Formats: sequence, C-alpha cells, structure tokens
Amino acid sequence: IANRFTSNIKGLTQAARNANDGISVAQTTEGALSEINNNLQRIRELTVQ
Amino acid sequence: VGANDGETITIDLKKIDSDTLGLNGFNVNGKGTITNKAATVSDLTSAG
Amino acid sequence: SAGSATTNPLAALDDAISSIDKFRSSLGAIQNRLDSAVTNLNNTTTNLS
Repeated sequence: IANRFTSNIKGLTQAARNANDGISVAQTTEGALSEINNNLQRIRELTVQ
Repeated sequence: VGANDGETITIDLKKIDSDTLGLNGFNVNGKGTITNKAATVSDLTSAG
Repeated sequence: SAGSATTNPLAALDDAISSIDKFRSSLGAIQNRLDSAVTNLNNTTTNLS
C-alpha cells in the first residue's frame, strides 16, 4: 500500500506541473488574441470613417 | 491531469486568420454599385 | 520490425509493480517462517542437550 501511495503521489505532482503548463499555453494564446481584437476594433473605426 | 490513463483535458484551438474571418477582398476603396451605360447599335452588332 | 507507441503504458507499469510486490511479499513470508524455524530448532536443541 505504501508503494501504491508513492506512485499516486508522484503521478499527481507531475500532473499538477502539466496543468500549470496548460495554463501557460492558454495565457499566451489569449494575449495574442487580445492584440488581434485591438487591431480589429481599429479597423472597424477606420471603416466607419 | 490524473495519475492514471485517460485523465485528460482537451483545449480546442481554432485557425484564426483573414481566411476564417472573411475580409479577404475587403476592398473598401472600391467603386460599389455602378450604373452601366446604355447599349447602342455598334456593340449591338458587335455582339453578333 | 519497427512498432508504435504503447497503447496503455500505465496499466503495464502497474502490472509490473504488482508482480514485484507479490514476489517481495512471498519472499518476506518465507523469511519469517525460516526465522521461526531457527527459534524452534534452538529450543529443541537446548532441551535435547
């Protein structure tokens, strides 16, 4: 049972690290998207003009 | 995200560019609707 | 011949760990019974002497 618990603990720690990496991916993509949105807003203002 | 097989979370990505948003020939400096000239006998016979 | 990625890696690793644990448990049980045999032999030797 101690061996099983050790396996579970190590797996869960590594899984937490993987989830942190996923959060990083999402943050980067969302920053790029925000820049794209600003560009689109400026384009719409130009078209209105 | 888990310690066993199958414990996965999926992030869906979308191809964002001009093509998937339209805007390709976003030709705002164009001419728009233009009234065409009336036909005449010369091009009437030119048509055959 | 070349192969491909294993379909279910964690299950195979769990099976290997379980086999190792079963072997260790059997070995420990045998060693405990051997120690008990040693104690009984010492007592019998003393009494017969």
